[PDB]
Amino acid sequence: PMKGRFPIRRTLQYLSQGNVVFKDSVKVMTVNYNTHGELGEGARKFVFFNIPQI
Amino acid sequence: AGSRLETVGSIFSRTRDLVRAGVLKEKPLWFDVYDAFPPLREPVFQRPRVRYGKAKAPIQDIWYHEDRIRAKFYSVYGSGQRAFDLFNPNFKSTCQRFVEKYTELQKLGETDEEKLFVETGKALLA
Amino acid sequence: FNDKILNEPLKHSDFFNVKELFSVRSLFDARVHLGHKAGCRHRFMEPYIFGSRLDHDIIDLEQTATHLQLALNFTAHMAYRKGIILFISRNRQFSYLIENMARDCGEYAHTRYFRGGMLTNARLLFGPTVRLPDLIIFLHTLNNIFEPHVAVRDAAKMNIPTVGIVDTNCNPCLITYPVPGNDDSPLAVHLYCRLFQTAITRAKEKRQQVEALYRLQ
Amino acid sequence: NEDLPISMENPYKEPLKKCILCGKHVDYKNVQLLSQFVSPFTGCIYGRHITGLCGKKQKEITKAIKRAQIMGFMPVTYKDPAYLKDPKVCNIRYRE
Amino acid sequence: EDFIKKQIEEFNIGKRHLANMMGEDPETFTQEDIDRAIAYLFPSGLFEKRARPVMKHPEQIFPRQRAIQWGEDGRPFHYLFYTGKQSYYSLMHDVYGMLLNLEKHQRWLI
Amino acid sequence: LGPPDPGPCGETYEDFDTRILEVRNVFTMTAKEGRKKSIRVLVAVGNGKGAAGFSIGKATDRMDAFRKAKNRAVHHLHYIERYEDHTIFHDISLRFKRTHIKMKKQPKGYGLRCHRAIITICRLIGIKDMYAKVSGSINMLSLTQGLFRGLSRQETHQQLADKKGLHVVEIREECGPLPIVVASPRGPLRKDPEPEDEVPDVKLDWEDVKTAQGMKRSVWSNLKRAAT
Amino acid sequence: VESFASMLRHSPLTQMGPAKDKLVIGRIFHIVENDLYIDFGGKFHCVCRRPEVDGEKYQKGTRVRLRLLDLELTSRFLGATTDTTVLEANAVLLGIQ
Ligand SMILES: [Zn+2]
Ligand SMILES: [Zn+2]
Repeated sequence: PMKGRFPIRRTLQYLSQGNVVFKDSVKVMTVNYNTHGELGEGARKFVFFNIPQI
Repeated sequence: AGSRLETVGSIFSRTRDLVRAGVLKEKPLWFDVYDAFPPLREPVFQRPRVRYGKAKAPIQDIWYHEDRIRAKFYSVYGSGQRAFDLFNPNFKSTCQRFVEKYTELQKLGETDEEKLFVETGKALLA
Repeated sequence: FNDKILNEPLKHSDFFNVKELFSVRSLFDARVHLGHKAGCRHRFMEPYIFGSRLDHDIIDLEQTATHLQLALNFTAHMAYRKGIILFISRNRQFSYLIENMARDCGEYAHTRYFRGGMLTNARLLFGPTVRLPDLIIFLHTLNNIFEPHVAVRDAAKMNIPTVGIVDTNCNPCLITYPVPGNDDSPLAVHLYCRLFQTAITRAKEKRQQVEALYRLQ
Repeated sequence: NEDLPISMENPYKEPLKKCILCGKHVDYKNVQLLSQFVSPFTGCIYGRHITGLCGKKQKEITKAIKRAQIMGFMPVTYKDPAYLKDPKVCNIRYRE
Repeated sequence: EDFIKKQIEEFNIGKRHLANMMGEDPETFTQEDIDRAIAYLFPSGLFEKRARPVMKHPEQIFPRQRAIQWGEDGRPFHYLFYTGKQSYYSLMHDVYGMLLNLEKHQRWLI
Repeated sequence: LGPPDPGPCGETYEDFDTRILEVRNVFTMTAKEGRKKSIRVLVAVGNGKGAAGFSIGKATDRMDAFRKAKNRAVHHLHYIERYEDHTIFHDISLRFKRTHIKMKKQPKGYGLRCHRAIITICRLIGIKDMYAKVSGSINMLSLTQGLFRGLSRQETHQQLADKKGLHVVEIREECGPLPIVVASPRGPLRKDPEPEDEVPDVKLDWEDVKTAQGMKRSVWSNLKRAAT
Repeated sequence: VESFASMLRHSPLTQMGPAKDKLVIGRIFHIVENDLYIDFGGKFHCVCRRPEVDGEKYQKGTRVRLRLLDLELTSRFLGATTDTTVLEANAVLLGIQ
């Protein structure tokens, strides 16, 4: 099987299951967060799972 | 004549499915008895593993309030000062009599350990 | 033609007054809760064992009494249906007592050297149409050598409701109705034997009474 | 209810035993103690199985013995005859 | 077990025949008459104590097959059947009990 | 071949059907007899409806070994909890010693895409069609043992519902959105829903992704197979 | 009706406390040609041969004294997942009463 942790993160189908489609305006998408800081669970989960979809 | 699958699981479900499919034409007489009063744990086969890593057992050492008293008694004085019987229930030997006199004095005294121990010793000598 | 035998006994809990045959105080008087050391203790025997007294395991008498009630009710219901019981023992500590008890009881026993598979190949070794043992009661699950007896293996291969007093070495998971508790003291063995004898006798008496009641028709 | 086990510090147990020199401070000048662990036939240092010392204590004892042998505070190939009055410390197998 | 009874009946019929037909009219003729008959009207021309014509009680010559210890419904009558050789184990248990009792109080065959 | 023989008192085992699987001629030298022409066989007997089971019977003969294996199988009848005789409960991803088993739940009329030995085993058990990727080495004995172990270790629907409590919700594509419960608890009912934690940790296989995305390509991908 | 722990809190094996160097009485239930199946109520039992004093007197149903030297007597060895248990005590003897 896949040699990763969360294989569902990269399966095409899971990526196509998205919905958000940025309009023809935004040019750059910068993101930054602290991983050791557990307070930022939302940003961590986002950068981990939704970045492939975006 | 039947099956002899032992390293599979429980014999209850085995007999159940054998009677359902039609293998065991004659229903075993003990089926109803086992169904009326089942055990607390189904006899399922379990390979005898070993505690390798940090796995420990849930059993611990039992202790009572009289354990420390008896330890102090054995430390102060010598061994038992009476031919213990242990044949009749709740036998009253020298150590047991001392523990009883202590529990009568401590607890139910609220003072100190040395004074009450000396009092119990004097009572025993009496 | 008597279908009431499959409904009358299996209806009320402790039909033959199972809980009254023994007593919690009578069982504690034998110090059955005692056990071997933690090292000798088995892994699967941990849930049934309570604590330890300076590396001396103690077994909660409540679970043992419940298992004993269950096993006694099972044996009584089996005797009500006329069945064979097989006693096993090899420690050679109370073989004479177990033999005398088997003589007193209306069943058979075998507490001697068990040859290589006498129940598995009973077709050729024993007679072709032999009433195989419908129940097993272990008096000393641990034989002379630190090795689990083959009786449990033959039972699992023959599907027989196994009974016995499991110690802190065997695998209760392999036995159907295990009974944790001591298996070395003399008073405990005597009490267990007397309880089994009384249970068998009372079950036979109740069976005879129910047969007479049926015949009253 | 009032008879459940308690989380005590394991009573009925005696503290661990000690060697013949635990709560002490060895010194390279104590020729008597240094030679006590030496045979008067070949100057061999008794081992741990018979002597019964700990790792650190035995290491320090043998280091002091070696220092005394090198510097010149103890005979190497034999035991100091001027300090023979020593009780039976080690279990001298020879001579019974 | 039925074979044993059949052979016993056959031997009885043969004895009755050898008694009535032959001159030896008394049915109580011992084995000496049979031996004389074998020596005379049966010159085996051999010397084997086994192959020679030996027609006597079948139980004395046959390895009797133990009958069914139990009739119908199973349930062996003996309380020591699963121990193999019930007689030997019963004798051993009796000897052990006798020894225990006598302790509490305080050539062979082939 | 013919069915197994009955028992002494009865037990009409003629209903079951025998099916020899493999044959092997073993040559083992001895002290004087030389290379012993020993034969080892693994036969599987069983008509269906869950009643089945494998066995082994090695000997220096043919019919004797066959009947010995048949008797052993008769004395070793395995049962497999099934749900609607057509497909297995759920998929299994086992690793028996050195034989991998990657099964996939498929509907009726799909076809038997598995080892011929596995095809015969399913025909004897009752399963009609079910996909299975015979990964790893191809060891008949070990593969069959692993398949039997997997079939014996399966979580049914009724037992799972009784343990957890929640009902079996499903949205079949063949039928309409109307959900039909397959199993219900035997007493209680967990009023609270399952912890719907998205992006779970389900270690799926790369073959699943290759089949879903159609990326798999070879000279023997999904070609037409024989009939029957 | 007393609970299970209530009886264990006031039992002989628990009331005596430890098990090392004690004065306890015993009794015999079976006599051997030389050994003596001494008993004192508990888990296992003990054995001993005919001593000097009261040699021929220690018959079936007599009374003896024990010292309690590990009721179980068990030790773990190197090449053995299980500990080599003895299931006996064999404590030191003294006399009658
Ligand atoms: Zn044990
Ligand atoms: Zn040291």
